[PDB]
Amino acid sequence: KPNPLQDANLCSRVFFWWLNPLFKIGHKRRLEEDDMYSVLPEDRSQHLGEELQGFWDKEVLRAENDAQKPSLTRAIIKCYWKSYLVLGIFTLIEESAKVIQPIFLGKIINYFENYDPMDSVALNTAYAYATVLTFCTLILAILHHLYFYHVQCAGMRLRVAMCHMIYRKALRLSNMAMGKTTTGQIVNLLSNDVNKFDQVTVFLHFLWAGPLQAIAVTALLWMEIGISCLAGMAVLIILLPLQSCFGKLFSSLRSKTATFTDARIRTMNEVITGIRIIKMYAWEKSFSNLITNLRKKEISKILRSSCLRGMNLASFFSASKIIVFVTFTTYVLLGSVITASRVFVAVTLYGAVRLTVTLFFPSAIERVSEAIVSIRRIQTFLLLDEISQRNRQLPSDGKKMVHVQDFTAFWDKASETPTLQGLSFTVRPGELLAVVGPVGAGKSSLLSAVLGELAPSHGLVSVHGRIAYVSQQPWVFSGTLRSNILFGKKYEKERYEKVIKACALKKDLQLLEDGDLTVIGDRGTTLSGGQKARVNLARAVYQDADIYLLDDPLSAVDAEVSRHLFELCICQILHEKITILVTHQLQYLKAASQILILKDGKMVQKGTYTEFLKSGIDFGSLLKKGFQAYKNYFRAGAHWIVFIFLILLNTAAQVAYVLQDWWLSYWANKQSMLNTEKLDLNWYLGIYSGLTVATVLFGIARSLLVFYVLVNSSQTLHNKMFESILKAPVLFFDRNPIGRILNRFSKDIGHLDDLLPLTFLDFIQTLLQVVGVVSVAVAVIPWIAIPLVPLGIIFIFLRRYFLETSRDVKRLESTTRSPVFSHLSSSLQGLWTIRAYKAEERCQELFDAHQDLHSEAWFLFLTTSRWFAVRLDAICAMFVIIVAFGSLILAKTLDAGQVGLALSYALTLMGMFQWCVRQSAEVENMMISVERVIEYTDLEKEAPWEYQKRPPPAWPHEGVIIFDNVNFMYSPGGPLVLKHLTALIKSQEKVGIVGRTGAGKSSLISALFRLSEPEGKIWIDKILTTEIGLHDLRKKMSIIPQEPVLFTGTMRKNLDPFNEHTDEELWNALQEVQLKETIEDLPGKMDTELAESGSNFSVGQRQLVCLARAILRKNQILIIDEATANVDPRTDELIQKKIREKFAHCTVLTIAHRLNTIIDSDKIMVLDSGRLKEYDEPYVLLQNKESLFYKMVQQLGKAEAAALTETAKQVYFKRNYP
Ligand SMILES: OCCN(CCO)c1nc(N2CCCCC2)c2nc(N(CCO)CCO)nc(N3CCCCC3)c2n1
Repeated sequence: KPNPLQDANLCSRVFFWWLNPLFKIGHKRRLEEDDMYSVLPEDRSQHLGEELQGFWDKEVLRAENDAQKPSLTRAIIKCYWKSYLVLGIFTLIEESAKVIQPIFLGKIINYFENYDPMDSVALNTAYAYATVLTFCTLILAILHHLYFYHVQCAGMRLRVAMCHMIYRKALRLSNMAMGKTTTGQIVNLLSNDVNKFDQVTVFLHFLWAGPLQAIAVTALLWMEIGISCLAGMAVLIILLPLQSCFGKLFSSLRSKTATFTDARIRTMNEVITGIRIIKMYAWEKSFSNLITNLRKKEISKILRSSCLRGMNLASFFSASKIIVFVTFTTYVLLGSVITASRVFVAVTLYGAVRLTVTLFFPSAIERVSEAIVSIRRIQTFLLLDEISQRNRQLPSDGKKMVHVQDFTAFWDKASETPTLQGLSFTVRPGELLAVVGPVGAGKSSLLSAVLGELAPSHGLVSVHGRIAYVSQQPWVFSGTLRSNILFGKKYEKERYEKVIKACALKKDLQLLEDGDLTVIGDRGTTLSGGQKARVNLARAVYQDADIYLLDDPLSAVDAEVSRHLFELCICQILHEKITILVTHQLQYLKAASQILILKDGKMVQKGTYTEFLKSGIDFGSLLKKGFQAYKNYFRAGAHWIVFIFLILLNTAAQVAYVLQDWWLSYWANKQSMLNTEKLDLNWYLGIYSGLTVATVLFGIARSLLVFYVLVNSSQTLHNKMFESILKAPVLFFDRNPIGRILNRFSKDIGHLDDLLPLTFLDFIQTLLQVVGVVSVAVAVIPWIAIPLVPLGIIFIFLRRYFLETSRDVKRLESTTRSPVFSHLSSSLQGLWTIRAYKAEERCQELFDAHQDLHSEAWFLFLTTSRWFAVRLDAICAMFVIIVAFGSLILAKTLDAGQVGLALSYALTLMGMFQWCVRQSAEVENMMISVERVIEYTDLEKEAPWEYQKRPPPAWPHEGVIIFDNVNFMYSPGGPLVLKHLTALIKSQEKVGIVGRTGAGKSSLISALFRLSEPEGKIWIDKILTTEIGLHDLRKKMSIIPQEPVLFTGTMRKNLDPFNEHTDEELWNALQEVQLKETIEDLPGKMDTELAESGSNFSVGQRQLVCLARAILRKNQILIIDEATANVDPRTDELIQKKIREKFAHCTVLTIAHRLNTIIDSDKIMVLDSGRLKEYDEPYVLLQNKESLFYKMVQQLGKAEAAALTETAKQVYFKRNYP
C-alpha cells in the first residue's frame, strides 16, 4: 500500500497535494483499512523501538557505570534532539514572521498618513511593503502546515517507540515483580500515559519561543509607543496567574461534582437494573425523589462551574480590548497624541503576544508537566526486575531429558515454609510422568519450577530441549482458530488434520461459521471453556516440542472427549514424547507410566499405579481434607423571547468590540484633520472608556446568559428524559440493555452539562469575531463584497468535501487502536505460556503489526487535517491580500484610520478562522448527544398511575381474584403466552402453580400486575384491573421476587421507603422473621448504609427482608415466586414456616420450582405449554393417574412420590373431613 508521501516533491508536500486521491475516494464510498496508506520505512514501530531501546540501554549501562539513577528523559532527548532541532529552527522563523508583519502594516498605514496622489515613488514603495506583508502571511499560512505535520510526527514517533519498549519489557517481567504490579497498570501506561507524547511536542517549542517572542514584541512596542507599552504589557502578564486561579477554583468545583454525578449514576444503575422489582413494589416515586435531589445538587455545582467558565471565556474575549484601552489611555495621558499608524501596529503586536502568552505558553507548561509525569511512570515500569535469560546450558550428549535434584523454592522471600522441599526426581523420553495430589500441594508450582518460572533456591534443574507447556487455565488470543492453533508455526495439512481429529475439534468447527477459521478475540468471547482447553491442547500438540507439560487439561471438559484426548493423544501420540501431567481425575492414573505424589511441598512417593494399589492408600483418602435537533435543544432552555434577547446581546457585544477600534480610527482621523489647537481629551477618553466597558459587560453578559440557557436546557432535557423512563413499560427495558440506557444518563447528559455550553459558546464567540472582521473589511472597501462571494461558495464546498473524509478517518484511528490494547492484554494474561515457548520475539512482531496499523491511521488523521487547514489558510490569505492591496488600488478614497482598521482586522483573521471552523466541527459532533437525549425524551408510556375511578379504601375486601379468558402476550405479534386463562381464586386459599420453565409459570405475575396490558379480564373483588390505574393496583398486592434485592440505603428504607411505618412496627416485623436480633448488632440501629444488593447480607437474609416487607404491607393478597433456589436448608424451612403460619388469612398464589413447597397448597394451576388444563386439590389430581400433577410427582422418584402423596392425603383428610 505505497505511500505518496514518499514519491512527492516539495511543491507537492507543502500543499499536501499527494493526498487528493484519497479524498476523492472518500467522497464516493466509505473508507476501510485497505483505502488507508501504509507507513514510511522511517516510522514502522520496530525501527523506532529498536533505536530508542538502543539509547535507553546505553543510558542505563552508563548509569550502572556511574552509580546514579538512570533517567529515560535523557534517552528520549539524546535520540530526538538531532531531529527536533530542525523544527525549532522553523518555529524561530515563524515567530519572527508573526513579529515582523506588524511593522510593514505600519509602513503601509504610514504611506496613507501622508497621502500625495502624485508621488508615485511612494506608491511603488508602499506596493513593495504590501508585497512583503503577503510574503510574511504566506509563510505563516502555507508553510506552517508542512511544519505542523512534522511537529505532530515527532510526537507520534516518540509514542510508538515508547509503546514498543513497554511491550518488550512487559513480555519479560519476573514473577516477583509481575505479582506486585497488575495487568490493569500495564495497559494504563499504554492507553493513557503514552498518549501525552502525541501532544507535548506540539507545544514543546513554546517554552523558548514563548518568552523570546514576548521580549521581541516588547522591544518593538517600546520603539513605537514608548513607556506606555509597559502599562498594557503589564495587564497581559496578569493574565497568566488569573488564568491559573480560574483553574484552581474550577477544579475544586469540578471534582466536587463527581461526588454527585457518581451518586446519581449509581442510583441510575440500581433503578434501571432492578426495574421490575421497583415497578412491582410500586416504589418509583421514592427513587424519583432520590434522583431529583441528587440531580438538583449536581446542577448547583454545574451551574457554579459554568458561570465561572463563562466568565473565563469572556475574559479571553475582552482581554485584547482591555490591553489596548489601558495602553492608549496611558499613551494619551502622558501627553503624546494618537496617529493611525502607531495605534494599529501596537494593536497587532498585542494580538500576537496575547495569543502566545495567554494561550500557548500555559498550554505548553501543562503538557510538558504531563509528559514528564508519564516519562516517570514508564521509567519505573522499565526498571522492574527481569528474568534470568536461559544461560549457558551444561554440556550434555544430546539426551533430551528432565532431571531435578534437591529442589527447594519460595514464591516470597518472607514465606517460612518453602514451596518445595528438596525434590529429586527425573523423567526420560517416552515416560508419561503424572502428579497426584489434592489442591494446595504445589503441583502448579511444580510445573512452574519446571519451566524455570520459580527461582531455584537449592538443588538443580536440568531441562534440555524445546518445552511445550499448557497452563491450568486455558488462554486464547485475538485471532482465528487455525491461527490460534498454529501460534506462528507455518501450516502443514496432515500435521494439522491429525491435530484436528485427535483433538475431536470437528464438532466445534461445524458449530461455527468459518469452520476452523472463525475469529476468536480476547477471553474466548466466541469460544467455550472446553473449546479453549481443546485448542490449547491442539497448540501444544502442533508446536511439537520435546518436553510437554499439561496441568489439569481434562477437568472442565466432558468425560468422553477427555478420555479420547488422554488415550489417543496423551497415551498414544505422546508415548514417544517426554510428558509431565498434573491431574485431578483418578481413572486416567492407570495409564500413567509413572506416578508422583506431592504434599506440603514434599515428595510423598513415586511409583507406578500398581505400587500405589499395593500401598493400601486409596487416592480419594488423600484427596479429601438535522436542524430540528438544534431547535429542540434551544427551545428547552428558554422561551423564544429570551432567545431574541440573546441574539441582540451577542450582536451588541460584537458591535461594541468593533466600535472601540473604530473609535481609535475616528480619533486618529480627527487628529490628522487638525491645525496651538488641541483635541478635547475628556470627551474622547470618555467615549473610549464607555466603549471598552460596553465590550466587557456585553461579553460577560453574553457568556453567562448562553451558559445559563444551555445548562438550563440540559436540566430540562434530563428531567423530561428521566421522568419518561420511569414510565416506560418493562418491554422497553427488555429491548434495550442496561449498558445503553445508563449510557445516555452518564455520558450524554455528561456532555450536555459541561461541553455543549462551552463549545457552543466558544463557537458563537469566534464566529461573531470572524463576521466582525469581514464586515469591517466590507464597510471600508465595499468592492470586497464581490470576491468574497467566491470565498463563501468555495469555503462551503471545501468543508463538505472535507468532512466526508475526516469523518471516515477519525473512526479508523479509533477502530484500529483497540487491537493494540487487546493484544497487550491477551499477551500479559497468557504470559507464562508465551515465555514457555522460546518464541516470545514473534509476539513482538505481532505487536508491531498491530502498531503499524494504528500508526497508519494516525498518519491519515495527521495529514487530512492539514490538507484542510492549508486550504483554509489559503482562503484567509486571499482575504488578507485583497484587503492589503485593494486598499491601495483605491488609495484615493480611504484614509489612515479606515485602512488601519480594515488591515489589522484582516491580519487577525489568521487562526481565528480556523478555530471557528474547528468548533463548528466539534459542535456538530456533540449534538449527537442531544439527539440521543431527545430520542429518549419521547418513549412509550404505560397506563397512567392514577385513574378517575379510585378504589374503595377497604378494597380488596377479601381477595377474590377471577381470571376471565386472559390472553396475554409479552410483546405484540409474539407468541401467545397465557391463552384463555379462566380461573377463580377464593379468599385466603393457597394456590401453587405447576408447569414447565417459561411455559407460563412466571407470566401470570407479569399479567396480573399488568406489566403488559393483558387481553382478557381480571377481577380483584369484582373490579376490573384494566379499569384502574397502576399504583392503585400494585400498591395492594405483595410479592416475593425470585432474587430479592436491597436498594442502597438505610435499612429503614428497604422496608419503609415511604416512611409509612414506625420503628415498633419495623422491629416487630423483623422479629417475625427472627432477623431482628441479627440487625441490632450493626453500627446503626436501622440506618446502616449498605453495599450493592446488601452484600453484607445473605441470600436467605435478603429473602427474610422481602418477607418482612410483605408483612409490613399487610394486604390481603400475596404472590410468591422461587422461594429458595440454593438457600441453606435451615433458612429454607425457616422461610417456609413463616410463609404458612404468617400469611394464613391473606390469599396466596405460589409459583415454585418444587413440590414440597406447594404440596400442601389448597389448589394447583397446571400450565400445559401456555395452557391451563388441570386445577383442583393436589390429592384429587393425584387420584387421577393421567393428571400432569401425578406424572410430575412420579418423575421425582419412588420414596419422594410416596411421601408427597402421603402428605397430600394427610392434608386432604385433615381438611375435608373434620
Ligand atoms: O478563544 C480562545 C479559546 N481557546 C482557549 C480554550 O481552551 C483556544 N484554545 C486553543 N487551543 C486548544 C488546544 C490546545 C492549545 C490550542 C486555540 N488554538 C488555536 N490554534 C489552533 C488552530 O487550529 C492556533 C495554533 O495552531 N487557536 C485558538 N484561537 C481561538 C480564537 C482566537 C485566537 C485563536 C485557540 N483558542
